[PDB]
Amino acid sequence: THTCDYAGCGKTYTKSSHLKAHLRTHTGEKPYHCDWDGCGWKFARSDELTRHYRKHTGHRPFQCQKCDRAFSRSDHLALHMKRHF
DNA sequence: GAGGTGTGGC
DNA sequence: GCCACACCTC
Ligand SMILES: [Zn+2]
Ligand SMILES: [Zn+2]
Ligand SMILES: [Zn+2]
Repeated sequence: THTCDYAGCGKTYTKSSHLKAHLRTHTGEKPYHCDWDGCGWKFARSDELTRHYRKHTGHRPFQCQKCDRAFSRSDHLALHMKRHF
């Protein structure tokens, strides 16, 4: 399958796209750049940039349907939702 | 909550 | 490659 060949790392992935992303941990490549005025943050993964942009926007797409609380990530909500039952 | 990351449908 | 789920660790 898709093995990392950097300095005997050996980590293996199921898709080449996963391997490509993992290789950035060795190269320091960060292709996803925040465009927020004044911010120069960059990230190795698109979804990391999405998390960063929500720091700028305060956007909380995941509203709990049993109380007022909202969250930036679905896993945060899923954990909270357990406390309603 | 936040960061890091393995994953898979499309 | 995009995107978001899901899990671990702090
Ligand atoms: Zn590697
Ligand atoms: Zn930014
Ligand atoms: Zn709630």
